[PDB]
Amino acid sequence: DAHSLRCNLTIKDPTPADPLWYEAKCFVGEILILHLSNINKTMTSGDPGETANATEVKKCLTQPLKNLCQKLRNKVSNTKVDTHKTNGYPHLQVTMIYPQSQGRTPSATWEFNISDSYFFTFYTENMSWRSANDESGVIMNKWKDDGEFVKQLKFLIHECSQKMDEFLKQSKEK
Repeated sequence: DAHSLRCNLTIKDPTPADPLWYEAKCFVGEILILHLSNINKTMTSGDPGETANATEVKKCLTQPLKNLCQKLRNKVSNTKVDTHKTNGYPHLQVTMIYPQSQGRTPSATWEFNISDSYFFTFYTENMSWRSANDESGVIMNKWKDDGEFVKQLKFLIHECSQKMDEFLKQSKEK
């Protein structure tokens, strides 16, 4: 039994109606860790905010994640779909699921959801891709063919591997 550290990236198009062009949240069960976006600063607490190992994982993930959203914001605008554009238009949904590795070499699964229409996944374990159908596998093959973008996916994991494992051990344990 357990939990995995789950991060959720949301890349949309700006819109002075909803400017935020990217947002990410990583939780382990219910415990929030990270919450980024392109908006602004403050820093609020209600009781949590620290749990020391979270500030550790928080520090590790922040940039690699930020660069990923940056990557994906272009990866998506560059992409052709079936929908009619107005001034851009895509809506991406990414979800990395990192389970506790006691298990051999740290692995995660990155899930992509484009416009709620296209779905495909990346498995860090055996460096593989799966698509929901051939309509989705089309985009997938364009993306998987992007070396830097794939690297970012594996490296994000290789990098914050240990710190996420440590946070997972201490987590859900008081």
